[PDB]
Amino acid sequence: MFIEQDIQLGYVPFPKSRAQQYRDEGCWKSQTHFQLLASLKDRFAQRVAVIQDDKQLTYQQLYDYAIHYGTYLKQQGIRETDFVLLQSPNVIEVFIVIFGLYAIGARPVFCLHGHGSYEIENIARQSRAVGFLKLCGSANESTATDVCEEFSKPNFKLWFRESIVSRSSIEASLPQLQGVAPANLRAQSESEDIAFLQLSGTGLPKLIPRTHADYIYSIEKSVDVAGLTQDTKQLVVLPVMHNFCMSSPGFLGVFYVGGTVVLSQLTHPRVCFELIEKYQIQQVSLVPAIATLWLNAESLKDYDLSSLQVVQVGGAKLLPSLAEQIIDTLQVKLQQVYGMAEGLVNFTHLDDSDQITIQTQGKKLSHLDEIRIADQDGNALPINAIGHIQTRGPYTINGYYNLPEINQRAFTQDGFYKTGDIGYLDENLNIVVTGREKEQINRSGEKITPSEIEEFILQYSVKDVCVIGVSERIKAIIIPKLKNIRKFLISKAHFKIPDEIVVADFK
Ligand SMILES: Nc1ncnc2c1ncn2[C@@H]1O[C@H](COS(=O)(=O)NC(=O)c2ccccc2O)[C@@H](O)[C@H]1O
Repeated sequence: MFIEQDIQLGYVPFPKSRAQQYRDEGCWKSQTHFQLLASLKDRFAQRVAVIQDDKQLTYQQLYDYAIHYGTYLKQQGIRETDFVLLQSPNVIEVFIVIFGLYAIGARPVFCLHGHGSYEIENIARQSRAVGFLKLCGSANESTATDVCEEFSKPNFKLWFRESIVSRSSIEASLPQLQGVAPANLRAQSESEDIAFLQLSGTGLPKLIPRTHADYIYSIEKSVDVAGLTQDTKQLVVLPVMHNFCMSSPGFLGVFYVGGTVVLSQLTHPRVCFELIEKYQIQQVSLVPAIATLWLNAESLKDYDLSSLQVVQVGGAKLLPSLAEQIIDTLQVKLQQVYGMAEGLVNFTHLDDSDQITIQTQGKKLSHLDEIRIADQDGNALPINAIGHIQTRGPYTINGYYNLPEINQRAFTQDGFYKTGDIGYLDENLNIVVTGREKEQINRSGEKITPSEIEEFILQYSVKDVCVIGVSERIKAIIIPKLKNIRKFLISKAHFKIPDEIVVADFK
């Protein structure tokens, strides 16, 4: 509907032919995030959707509160297609604010709890957001206005600044709803319109526009490969604003099948063990550093963790020995997940042998996912060859939002997203992530982002550049189309200019 305006505002859409294929093969469906919630309330009304301390929401209550909060937002002047920044810890009112935004067609911009005002400020400008919503776990935290008082330049267009303090009951956390009669809220957005912006995972974060249809599709596929059912009890320890926690399979997957999410503000081992034993949790998603915390907690022996069935681990390199240790100590099926907020997610399978779950990051979600392992010159590589992992598919973005200069470098000519990861596809077509394309260079004690230097060098006539380190020292491989490179760089951080520099191939 609004795709005309969005394209003019920075959105890069799916190419018309690919979009039609994802329609006809039954990937993209016709439900927005909020219409999906309305149908979950239709099917699972009185089931508990979310639990946090002494607070809980059934699917019915979540729908009502969301409707009530959307009506509030509308009354305060928030409108459809507006971007609203959302920053929140792992608190239960976050689910009311997310679907409240979806109820009026507003678009969340999911900000990790922890991003300072320096990040919020750039995120707010790049997205042209009109609102900042900051959920706080306590009253001693910085409010939305507090963060905005730290901007380096005023942001007049960000006029909605509101903080929710999570309290001992939902009703007390949301007093602004008292003077509001719930509406009959009609959003005009279609499932192929932009639902939200995510942030990528170095420097200033880039905005990732995801549509309803493409995100709900990835969630449905993750629901299948994680094997979620309406009896699934999932512990949420990762930050709720993170793509992994949201959808892989995340809390939305649990909502999708009518299960129960159990929300912990804390990752501390004892707290999580207590919750697992108390609620008989069957699944949890972790990153390797949380798994290490857990496998080395002396509290381990002290709790009944027998209900545990499946542990997702993703987000960073998982050493096979630590994957092995997770299976043994916790006595679960390990499910490795190699995903990115930009799109593609890969899962190992529940019927995969332990060895597969120990050695690989599994298989793409969709049969329409395309994974290219590219050599240094862009050419596709065969099975068991390490190279640059690039991808394109029915839920993978085609451009970062309102970032045309970065987009020209982050996607191939034919539209493959360049993950920055290296690895290979093995005999079973399981992907194995071995490392990063450009690790940061450690020159005389300082850390430098190679892509940060390539970008400036691309503005020289530069046709291709790859910056790497030898000896600790910074070298710039150039493809045509030293003193002058550095001179030009000083023209625009001294400790980053190359120490040596022009070949034809190997980028
Ligand atoms: N199993 C893994 N083994 C090694 N490395 C991994 C990795 N999983 C991510 N990475 C690295 O993390 C980048 C993405 O970062 S992310 O936007 O935060 N999204 C996530 O981590 C994420 C994780 C699970 C599901 C959805 C997600 O979105 C990737 O490019 C790669 O470099």
